[PDB]
Amino acid sequence: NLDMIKASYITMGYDKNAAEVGEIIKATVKINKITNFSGYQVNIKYDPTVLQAVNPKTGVAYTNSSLPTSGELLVSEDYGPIVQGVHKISEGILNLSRSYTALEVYRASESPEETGTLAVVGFKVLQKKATTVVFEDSETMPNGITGTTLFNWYGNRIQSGYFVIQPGEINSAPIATATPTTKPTAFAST
Repeated sequence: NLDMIKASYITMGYDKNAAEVGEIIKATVKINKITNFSGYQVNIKYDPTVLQAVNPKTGVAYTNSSLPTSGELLVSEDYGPIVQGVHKISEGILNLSRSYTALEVYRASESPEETGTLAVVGFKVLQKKATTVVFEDSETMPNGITGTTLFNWYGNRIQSGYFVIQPGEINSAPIATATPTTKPTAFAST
């Protein structure tokens, strides 16, 4: 199956791949086996005219300085995680970064965090239309691997050994052939 694999990687999961206007999909970022991982930065693209980015708890729409919702990793108090977001929501662009900060302490623990969610962002369907959400490079992340930078408990960019898996698509996947056959059009004239 999809995600029935053994590699190292970052991806984004959806809570559901179909949604009606006004409802919200939970977009979760998660990594798989990233050795001695300790922090992330990512950059994401969506159709702003088709999706509105909101908090998944509060349903309040993001400001282009909004914090992502935390996943399982990078939320241990011991190691001093610190987070921040910076976006151009006008342009359907999001940049998020969270990282432990007491790395020596982290290293002492001799138990690294390598698999599991990282951040959670919510998208309110404006329009019932095929869109995609993708990690994509930015000028502000020259060293980025497809929108994505990752670190380890030394403070060193992990620049080899994993790849980036785009989340897929949202809504319309017609492809079918059922039975809706009448002519009930409205609409106006005179």
